[PDB]
Amino acid sequence: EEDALQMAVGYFEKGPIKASQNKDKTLEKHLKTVENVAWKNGLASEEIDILLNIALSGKFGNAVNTRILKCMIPATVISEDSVVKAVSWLCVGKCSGSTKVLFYRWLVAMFDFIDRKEQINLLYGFFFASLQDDALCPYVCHLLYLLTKKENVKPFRVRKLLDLQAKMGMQPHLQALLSLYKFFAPALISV
Amino acid sequence: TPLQKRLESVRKQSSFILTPPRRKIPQCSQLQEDVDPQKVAFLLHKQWTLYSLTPLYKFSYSNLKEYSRLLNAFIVAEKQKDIKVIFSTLLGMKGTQRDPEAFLVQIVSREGKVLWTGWFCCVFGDSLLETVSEDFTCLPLFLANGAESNTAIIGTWFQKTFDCYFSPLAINAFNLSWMAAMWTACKMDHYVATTEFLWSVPCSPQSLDISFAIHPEDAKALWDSVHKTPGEVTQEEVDLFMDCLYSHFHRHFKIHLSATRLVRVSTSVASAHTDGKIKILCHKYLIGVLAYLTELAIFQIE
Repeated sequence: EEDALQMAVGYFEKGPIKASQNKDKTLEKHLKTVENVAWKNGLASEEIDILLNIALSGKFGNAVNTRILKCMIPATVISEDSVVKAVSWLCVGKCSGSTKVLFYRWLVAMFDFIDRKEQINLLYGFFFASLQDDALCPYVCHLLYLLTKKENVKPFRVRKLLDLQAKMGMQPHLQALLSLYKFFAPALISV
Repeated sequence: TPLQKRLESVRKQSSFILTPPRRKIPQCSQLQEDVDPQKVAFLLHKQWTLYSLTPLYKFSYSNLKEYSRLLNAFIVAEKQKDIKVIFSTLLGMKGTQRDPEAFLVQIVSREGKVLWTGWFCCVFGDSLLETVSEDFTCLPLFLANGAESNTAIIGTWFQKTFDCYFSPLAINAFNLSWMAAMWTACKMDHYVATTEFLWSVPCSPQSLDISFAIHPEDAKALWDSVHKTPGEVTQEEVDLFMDCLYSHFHRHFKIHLSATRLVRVSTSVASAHTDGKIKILCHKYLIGVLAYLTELAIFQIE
């Protein structure tokens, strides 16, 4: 039913909410009661990650109401983060700043469960360039702290982090990111 | 050969075979090869806080600029917790031709306001030279004049990047009296400062100090009274100079300076303390004053 219920939600996504005969919430609330028992299979978590945030109904309450309890049952797979890297795409839809904050909070919290952390590590710059956002910085910093490797410490990223520190204020998240980059190739020094 | 030799050196030093050394009188040292007159004269009348620095691992007197950059980016980093760092080899502050060339570390702040000017040297230090491997550039001496806050931070940077460690050199009253005796035994002329020996009586409630500040010529004619073997100074001669001080102080004040300890020996050659803030280097005998200081830093190292 969990897969079928989210295809039913997708059916609501192909049409306007006013034109729909049934509530968009109630089905997602039944899904939430399911999550209280079993949250999302790997394919199910992938699907509910990719569609519910791009452009469709995905209400900033309803999208977050899922994203709070949208975590994986087994783990998160490569295809989960792929099409939701097109949710960090940050445009006409943008998954607006409150759901974006919740998205990066989810990416930090469920970062312990990825089948291949190397693939996301190869997506380092995509999250690093989202660090310019003030609202996303306290969580993108944590994500990059869990995402970092030596291949992602290019000197332009070091000077971008220094520019962020100079433009913004002294922050424990930026301080943690800078101390970690100093732990790697020391193009910057900070204690 | 490379390590067991240091083992034998340590064993011999701890064995304490008779060590009243007939050290030669400090000889007037003509400024050898290329010693920068401005730089050397800048290092003379400046109070160096003595340190004993273990050999710098993987050190090279070719990579000066990149070490300067790494240390400058670390000094201003500790301010985060305006400043320039210029590593400068000195080219002539060495006793033997095989000694590692002395190099400076100066914290230069707009203009050349040298804040810290730390200084590493190895002069007549061939007792640690022949015990380190080729990767270690052994500089037993460390000479920092700036504030202790900057010294105890550049020391941490040096520990982190060279595995070299800074024990603060403390000249005991024995070595202090020794260097007091040989620095009045020099053939210097136009004595810069009075030969002062700052004593400190060991009182528990009070902290009285004494400054036996001889006229430098009167301390030379007094040394010639206790100088019999030429060229070399004996521990008997050093103790006789100190005992002539003792029996000329107790003759007046009836207090035993021998019951006290030296804390500073100001001399026209070089002033010297005990607590570490030791080397004022008035005269250009410094290749011998620093020779004693390195051979004393080697002792703390080994």
